[PDB]
Amino acid sequence: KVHRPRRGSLGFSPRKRAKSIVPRIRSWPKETEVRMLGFAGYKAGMTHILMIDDEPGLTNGKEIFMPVTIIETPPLRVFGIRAYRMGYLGLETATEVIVPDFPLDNYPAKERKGKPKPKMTFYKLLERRIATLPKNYTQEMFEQKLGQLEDMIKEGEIVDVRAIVATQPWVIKLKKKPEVMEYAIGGTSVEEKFNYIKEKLGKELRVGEVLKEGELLDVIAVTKGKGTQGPVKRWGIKLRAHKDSKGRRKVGSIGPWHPARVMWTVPMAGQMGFHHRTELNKRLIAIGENGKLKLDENTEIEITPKGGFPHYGIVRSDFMMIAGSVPGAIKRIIRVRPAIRPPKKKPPVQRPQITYVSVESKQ
Amino acid sequence: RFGYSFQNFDPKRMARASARDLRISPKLAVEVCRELRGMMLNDALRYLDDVIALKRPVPLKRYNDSQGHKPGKGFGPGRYPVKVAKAIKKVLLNVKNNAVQKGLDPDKLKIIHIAAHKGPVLRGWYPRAFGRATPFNEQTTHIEVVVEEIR
Amino acid sequence: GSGTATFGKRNSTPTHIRCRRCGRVSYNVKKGYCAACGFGRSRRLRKYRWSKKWKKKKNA
Amino acid sequence: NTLKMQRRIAAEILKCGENRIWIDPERIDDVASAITREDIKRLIKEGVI
Amino acid sequence: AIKAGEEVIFTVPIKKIKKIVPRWKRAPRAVKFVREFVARHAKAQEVIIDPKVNEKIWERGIEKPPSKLRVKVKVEEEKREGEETVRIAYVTLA
RNA sequence: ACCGAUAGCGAACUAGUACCGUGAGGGAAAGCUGAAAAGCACCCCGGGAGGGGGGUGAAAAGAGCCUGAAACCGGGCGGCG
RNA sequence: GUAAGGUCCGGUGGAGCCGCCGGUAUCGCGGAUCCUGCCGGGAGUAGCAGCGUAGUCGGGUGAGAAUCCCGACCGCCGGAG
RNA sequence: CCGACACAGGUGCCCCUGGGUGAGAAGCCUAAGGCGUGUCGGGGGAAACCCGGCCGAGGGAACUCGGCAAACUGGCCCCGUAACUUCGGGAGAAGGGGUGCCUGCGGGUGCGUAACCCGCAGGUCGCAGUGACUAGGGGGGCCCGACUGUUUAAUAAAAA
RNA sequence: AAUAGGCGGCCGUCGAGGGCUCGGGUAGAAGACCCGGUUGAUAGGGCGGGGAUGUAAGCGGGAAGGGUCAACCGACCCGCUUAGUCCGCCGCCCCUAAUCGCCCGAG
Ligand SMILES: [Zn+2]
Repeated sequence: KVHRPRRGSLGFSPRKRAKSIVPRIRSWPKETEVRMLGFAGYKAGMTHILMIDDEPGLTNGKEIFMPVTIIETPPLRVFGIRAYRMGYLGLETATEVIVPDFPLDNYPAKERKGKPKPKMTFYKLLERRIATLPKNYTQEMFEQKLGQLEDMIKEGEIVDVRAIVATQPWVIKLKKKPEVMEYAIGGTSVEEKFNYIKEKLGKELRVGEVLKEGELLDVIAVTKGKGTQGPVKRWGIKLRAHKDSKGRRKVGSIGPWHPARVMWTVPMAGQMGFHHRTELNKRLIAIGENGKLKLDENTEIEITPKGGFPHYGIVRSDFMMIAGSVPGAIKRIIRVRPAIRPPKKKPPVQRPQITYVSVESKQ
Repeated sequence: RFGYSFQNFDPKRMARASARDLRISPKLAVEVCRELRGMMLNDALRYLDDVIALKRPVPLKRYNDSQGHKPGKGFGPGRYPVKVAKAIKKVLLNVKNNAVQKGLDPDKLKIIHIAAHKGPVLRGWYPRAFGRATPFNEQTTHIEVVVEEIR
Repeated sequence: GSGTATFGKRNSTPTHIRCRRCGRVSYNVKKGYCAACGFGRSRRLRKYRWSKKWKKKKNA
Repeated sequence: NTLKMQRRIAAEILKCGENRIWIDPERIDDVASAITREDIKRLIKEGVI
Repeated sequence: AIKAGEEVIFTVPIKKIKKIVPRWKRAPRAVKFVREFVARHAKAQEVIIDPKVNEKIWERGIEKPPSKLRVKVKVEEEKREGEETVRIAYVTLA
């Protein structure tokens, strides 16, 4: 008989709707330097640039076209510290401490006709995600809880520590409900990690402070949804003979006589898209500040194309320009981590030479 | 029919009503009566009004083939038997009138028993292909209700 | 053909009509005789001992 | 109360199709009351039909 | 809120229903959309659409109703039959 | 010393009746209130059908009428769940 | 009573019925893709599209109106609808 | 009316058909006449899939038993038409050019600048002028039957 | 995951946390998921930006020619005119509607 590879891959089954619209990171890289291992942003749109290639290959030193994706990256708020001990079958959280309520200043309040400014505060936007926050939680209580956690670390029951951070869509005026994420910290010593998280508890983190230009990353997000799709589109089966009187976009035979059952491997219709996916080795071309990209120390250009990004507003905060495309619809929350399985001859860790940036109307 | 399936009816604390030969669906009548059972009379009337107005789905627990779910908790198959609700509202009002004329207080009546039965079948035929004539029948419903004044 | 479509061509003259003698609708109008009693073709009634309809008429 | 009688008789009187007959929407009560050809003729002369 | 006896100008965006119904099912759908939109934006229990408005919507056949419509809405109170005070919103052209 | 309403003639009854086939011809189903209609006067609800009171009757046997089995369906009760 | 079954107690029913002996018989039901009648799961599911996709807005009637009536607008056949 | 039916069949297409385009009783639009009863309605980026329809870059039968299905051509005027032949045909072989609108002239029959046809010159617009509708794709070999015609009503229309 | 897990927080021994209803798709066959809901820019509306076609109607002039070689008719061209029409994209403005209301809930 004639052989051929099977239609589609079995390594992404079941092809079901993602458990949570907020992506989860299962594995983290091993880095000596002490820093947060990743960041979060919102997908804005796509554009292209012309750059002198510095990555190894045939096209080295020659100007090349390059598509890039824009992620708006408002600063994250570090508002929790969590500790992990070693359980019987794996890591188990031992304790977790969140900072007490503090006033919120970066809220873009508007003065409407009547009434004063809303005068928002933390624990008020966070309620939209948690809905059950501490009451009468004071600085002394927080200090004693931190001391207890530090004493536990000193005793040595703690094998890991991680940071609880929150997004701030309100500063960019996207929405108000924040997304809470848990991030591992690079390094080796739990004491160093604890000090690093503690010094930033209740404060802000910037992608400029976290990541490095020209480094490889992995992008995690939930892909665009397609609804129910037949096998032709879901798995890539071949259309049946044009003379078929019972349809063309269906599998011919769903199994032999024996086994007397339908094998799970037979392509079939179902959910397509909205899957949790990870893309490896995506280069971080640039990091821009306040929606502006600096080219030659005397030229700066607004990254927003004329008329704005389609189905998106205007980039007003820090942002990331990455090579290639990324999963997720527009405005999706995108997580990025340092390269987990990078190649051996990596590109230099520095911004490339960008000769042109496209800001023409993309609509 | 004339009789009732209730056992301990007395003419002092209870009031009863019935309807016979209703051109409605006995299955949906049973499903609605299941929820109507054990409820205050006014609350049941409001529930039937909501069902008629299409604001509250009636859950299905026995006869629910090829029925889509509904928003909210407990759904699950549900639908809106408007015809059955309208038919049963008349019986509820009739029993309310019976209690009032007997002297009970409508505001304290609780539906302690309510049931639906399949009645006589009205027959007809529908022509089909290849010379076959096939049954085409209307199933009628009997409804019985008795309420008690709580004190 | 031979079925439903052909059954629509029954709008011509009926083969049999009422008979002045026996009162049945069996009088062959084109041939001028009755297929039940033989009126117009025989002076005597059409009776056969293998036929039971004339006995059915009188419950005999 | 369905004025098919009146419409057809008016059409026959006026020698036109039944779709060319106009009945006053504000006098349908009188149109229904008129039950004979003479009453329909009176309505036609008056202008209801 | 709109009080009884006052007239307001509304711009109904009929286009929003164009691509959710078959092309030959667009004029009556636009009529329904106008009715629902007027009811929602006037908080009226019932709405009366003028024959002139209906003709304007049906001007270009059953498949091409206007993308946008400009109407005048006038609210009135019935308070008849004892069923509360139902609000009647009258819709006119322009 | 026949049958007792799916039995006995096909027909216990408006039965070779209704109905099927152009025709010759073929040919059903269908009995029972009560002793006497005494066949529910009046009242409330309902568009109506009818429902609830109240009356008749030794007994509703309530005309959809002697008895009212089983299959099947709905409610309560006891057990599992 | 090993049994085919018999007999007692408690309800409904309103008119016939049985033990023993000796005779008689259309004398004993799970099947025959058995016959007649009734009732189930399939199921509140299929169907109510394809050959001509047709209605909408005010008013009337009426207990009740997408489906009935009048006016306007939009349509279909127009060598036949 | 018949077919068990308010059956998309048959009987009856049995007798008749205003205006425009057009050769036309064609196709399309429309007047009179009729209808909204080829009778269940409402909702929807509300999917997959199925049936009808439109288009599709580069290649052009590599598909398939087999170019099944679809596509190409398509009306009118002019030029120009092969092997073979029973001399009648083949034949609209094949193949090539033109086609709208506007401003005027000339010709036919005509008493008429009435009515219907036939040519000429100029100007001009578009990707496209039989712009919608209507509307052949073509050629070369071989077997069978001369041709028109008839046949298994309901799997065979054929060389029978 | 029948060894049916860990941690922080809130509630209970009237009541935390939810559902229907409301304006919308980062979603979708019904369910479900996601944003917003006066603590507001969710949708509509107004204005502006950015786009898609390709220079609207009206008026003035010209126009192969005709006509008394006048008036007048004339396919088409030129100027007002990057016009006009539309936008299932974006920004600013609470002007309108995100309201009222009902329900479950551990003890
Ligand atoms: Zn005779």
